[PDB]
Amino acid sequence: PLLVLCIQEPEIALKRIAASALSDISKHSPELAQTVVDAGAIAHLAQMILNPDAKLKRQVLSALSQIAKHSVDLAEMVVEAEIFPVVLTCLKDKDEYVKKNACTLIREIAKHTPELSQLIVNAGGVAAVIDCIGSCKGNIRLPGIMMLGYVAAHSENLAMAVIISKGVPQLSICLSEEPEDHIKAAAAWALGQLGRHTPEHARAVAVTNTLPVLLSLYMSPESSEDLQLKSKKAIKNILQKCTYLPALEPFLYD
Amino acid sequence: PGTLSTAVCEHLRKLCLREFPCGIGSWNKSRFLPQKCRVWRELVPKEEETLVPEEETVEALLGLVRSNHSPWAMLKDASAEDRFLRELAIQNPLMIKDTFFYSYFRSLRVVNKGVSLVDKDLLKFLKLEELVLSANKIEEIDANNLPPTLKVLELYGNLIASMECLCSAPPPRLQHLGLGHNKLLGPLESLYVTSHNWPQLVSLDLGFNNLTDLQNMILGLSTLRHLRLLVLQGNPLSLVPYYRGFTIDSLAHLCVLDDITVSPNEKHQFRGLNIHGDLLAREAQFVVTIGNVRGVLDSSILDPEPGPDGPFISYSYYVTYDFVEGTVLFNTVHKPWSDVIPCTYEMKHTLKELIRVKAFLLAGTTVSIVEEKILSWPVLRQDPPVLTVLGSGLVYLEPLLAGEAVVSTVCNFGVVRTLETDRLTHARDSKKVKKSLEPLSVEVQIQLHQYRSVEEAFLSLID
Repeated sequence: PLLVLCIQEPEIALKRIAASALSDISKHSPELAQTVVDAGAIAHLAQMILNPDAKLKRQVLSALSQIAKHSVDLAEMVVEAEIFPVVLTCLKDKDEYVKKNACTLIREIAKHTPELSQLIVNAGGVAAVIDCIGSCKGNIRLPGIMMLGYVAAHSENLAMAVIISKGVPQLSICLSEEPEDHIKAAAAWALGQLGRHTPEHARAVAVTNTLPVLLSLYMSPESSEDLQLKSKKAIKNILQKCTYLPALEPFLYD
Repeated sequence: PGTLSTAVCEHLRKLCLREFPCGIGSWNKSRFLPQKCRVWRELVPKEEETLVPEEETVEALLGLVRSNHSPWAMLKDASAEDRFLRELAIQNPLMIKDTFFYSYFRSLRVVNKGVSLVDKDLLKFLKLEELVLSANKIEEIDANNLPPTLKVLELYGNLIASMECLCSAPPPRLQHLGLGHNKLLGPLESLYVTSHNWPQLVSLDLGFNNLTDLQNMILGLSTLRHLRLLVLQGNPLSLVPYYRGFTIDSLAHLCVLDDITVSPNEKHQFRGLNIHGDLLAREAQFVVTIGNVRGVLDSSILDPEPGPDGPFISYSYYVTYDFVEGTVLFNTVHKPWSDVIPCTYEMKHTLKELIRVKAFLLAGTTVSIVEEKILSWPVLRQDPPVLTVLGSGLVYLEPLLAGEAVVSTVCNFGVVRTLETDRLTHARDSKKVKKSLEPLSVEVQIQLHQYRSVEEAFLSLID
C-alpha cells in the first residue's frame, strides 16, 4: 500500500521508482502480482500511461507486463482498466524501450485466452504492433512477434485478423533482415502458427516468399538448434495445408 | 541413426544446449552473458532496461517457457529433468558443456529412438546409477560400458538374447533389472541375478519376457539379499500353486507383494508357505473346464415341423481347442440341442514348458466350436451326423501368469443361432406344438490351483 501511495505523490522520480519496485516484485509469482493488484495499483498505473515521461511509462508498462504474465484473470482485469488505445499510442513515441515495454505488455495480455486477443484485435492494435515492428529493429520486435504468433495460434478468426492486417510480409522481413537467432526463430514460429490453419492461411503466407527462406534456413549449418527446430515446425505446419503448386514446386528439388 | 554415444550426444544436440530461451545469442549481453557486457551497462552511466536491446527481460524469457502456448512444457512433452536442464540453460548457459552433461545423468531416462548400439560415453556420464530407457532395440550389449555405479535398469521394448554379456561385467550395485515388452527366457537366467552379478537387487519389472522357476529365482535371491519391489506376477515362474504366500515367506527380503490391503486379517493366516513349498508338487498344475453350448443352431427350425423322416434330429455340440503341448486338441463339450444346451469338459494339465504355457495364456490361443445336427430318414441317414457350424476365436488368460488362482473367458465363435433363428428354435418346439395341437458359443475356465491361506496352499502337496 505504501508503494501504491508513493505514486500518488507528484514526484516523477518517486513514481518511476515505485513502478520499478512493483515490476520487480510482481515478476516471481502470481500471488505477488495479485497482492499488488488488490492494493488498487491497476487503477493508478493506467493513469500514468498518458503521462509524457519516458522512464515513468517504461516502468509502468514493465510492471503491467510482469503482472499480466502469470494468470488469465490478471491479464483480463488489467484490460478492464481501459488501457486502450493509450498503450497502443506508446508504439509511436520517439522512445524505443517504451515501445519494447508496450510490445511486451501486449504479448503478455493476449497469450492466455482468445478473448483477450479478440478484444485487442477489435481495439485495433495488431496493425499498430506490426507498424511498430516494421519501424524498429532489434530485440524490440520479439515481443510483438511472439504476440502475433500467439494470436494466430489462438483461433482462426484471429489468424484472419492478423493476415488481413499484413502480418506475413512483416514476418518475412523479420526472418530476412534480422541477424539475430531468436528473432528469426520467433518469426519462423509465428509464420508456422499462421500457416497451420485453413489453406487460405498458407496461401497468404506462400505469396510472400517465406517457404524457400525457411527451407534454406533449416538447411543451414550455421543456424541454431531451436531456430532449425522452429523452421521445420513451420514448414510442416504450412506445407500440410498449402494448396499452391508453383510454390510447393521448388520444394521438390530442395 | 545411432550408436549410444552418438545418440546421447545427438539428443543433447536435440535439446539445444547453446541456444534460446536457454543458451546464447544477443539476449545474453546483461543476463546470460559474462560480466563485462553486464557490468559496463552499470559502470557506464546506466544503460537501463533501455538495455541497448542486446538483452531481453529475463522474466519475459522465463514467461516464454512458462507460457501455456510457447512449447516448452518439456519441449511440450517428455522426461521432466530435461526441462530442468533447459531451465539451467536459461538461467545461464555459458559455463555449461558436455562436462556438465557428463555430470548430469545420475540416471538416464529419455525414452525412444528405435536405436541399439551400446558404447563408451556411459562411463563418461560419470554419475549413472540408473537407466530407464525404452523403445530402443538392443539385443546383447557392450557390457563394459557399465560404470561402477548402476543400481536400477528399465529396458522396455528391448530384444535381449541373454543377460550374460552385461552380467559378465557387473558393478556390485544393481538394485533392479526391468525389461517390459521384451523376450528373455527360462529358469536359468536367475544365475545372472546371483551375487557374482547383482547382490543388491531391491526392485524388479520383468513382464513380456518368459521366466520359469520361482525357486531358481530364490537361488538368485539367496545371493541378491535385498528385494523389496517386484514383478513376478507377469512371468511363467508365478504359475507354481503356492506363489503369493511362498514369495512373501521365501527369504528375508520381500516385505509386501501384489496389490493388497492387509487391514483385515490376511497376514496372520498366510506367513509360513515356503516351508510347505519344500514339499508341494513344485511344478505348475492346471484344471481347465469348457463351457455350455449356445448359439446352438436349431438347424431343425429350417424344418420347424421337425418330426418327419429328414427333418428329424439328434445333435452334437463340441469345442476343439489350442492349449500348449505345439498345441493339444480334443473335441471337448460334444452334447446335443436343447434351446439352451448345457455342455462341459474338464482337463487337468501338469506343466513345465512355462514359456509356451505363458504363450498359450498371453498370445492369443485359438479355439473353435463344432455343432452337428442329425436330419434323418430311417435308413437313420446322417451327413457326417450333419455339420452346420462356427468355430474360431482368439483367447487370452494372463491372470494365472499374474500368479492368480483362476482365469475364465467366454468365447463366441459366431452366429448360427441368430435371434430370428433363436425365436424360431423355440418356434421349432412351438411348431411341433402348432403341428401337434451366445451366437455359437462356449465358456472357458482355466484354474492353476492356488489358494486363500497358508494351510490351503499346503494342499498343493496334492497338485
